Amino acid sequence: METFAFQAEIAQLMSLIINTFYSNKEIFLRELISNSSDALDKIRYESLTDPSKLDSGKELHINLIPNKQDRTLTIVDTGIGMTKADLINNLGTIAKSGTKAFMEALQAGADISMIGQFGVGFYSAYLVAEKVTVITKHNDDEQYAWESSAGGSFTVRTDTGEPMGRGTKVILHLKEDQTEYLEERRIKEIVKKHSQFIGYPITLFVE
Ligand SMILES: Cc1nn(-c2ccc(C(N)=O)c(N[C@H]3CC[C@H](O)CC3)c2)c2cccc(-c3cnc4ccccc4c3)c12
Repeated sequence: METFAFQAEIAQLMSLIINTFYSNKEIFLRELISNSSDALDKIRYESLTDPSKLDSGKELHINLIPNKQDRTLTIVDTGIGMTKADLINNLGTIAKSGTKAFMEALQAGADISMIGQFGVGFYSAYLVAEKVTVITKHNDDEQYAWESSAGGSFTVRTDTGEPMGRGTKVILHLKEDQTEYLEERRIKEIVKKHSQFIGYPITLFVE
């Protein structure tokens, strides 16, 4: 496991999100599903030039998996996935400029729900989660785990869990007062409102 520090302003935004009183927290799910959809778009588009891109798995889907025992909600997709370089460097570059623009907009009166426009919708996870674990497999790299509790640092390690073939799992370790997002009716309500026209099948697992 390697440990990395966030730059000051990303750290500020993550703190803002994880701490703030904002009642409309359900928008986290729309943002993560949008990320999954974007990932699925990218691998599908690549496969149009090179069909072998799908040797690591043909199915293009999104699963939502609640676990009441672990107090986790996991968003699983079979999109393009992320390399080590994505997890440490490339997404850090995107996050830096996106954070800068979002924070400016917030100063000017924009709402937290607008976060996804700035390309940092991922951070909305911290509205409902104390810790976020990202397990990912990209065609060009090994399986990795990225993890952060939004306290100024994140970690990256090779992941020894079940091989995924290709794609991403975003595991939300939910805050104690945010367990409604484990409930079937609640998740279904949110998906219908915010994510009903996503171009990939979304399966809501139950327990
Ligand atoms: C920022 C971020 N987002 N995120 C995410 C999630 C799901 C998917 C998914 N479901 O695939 C996804 N996919 C995209 C990958 C890149 C492709 O170009 C387009 C699809 C993107 C992360 C996942 C893990 C980590 C980070 C992160 C955030 N802050 C940092 C700040 C500094 C340094 C590194 C940082 C890394 C991110």
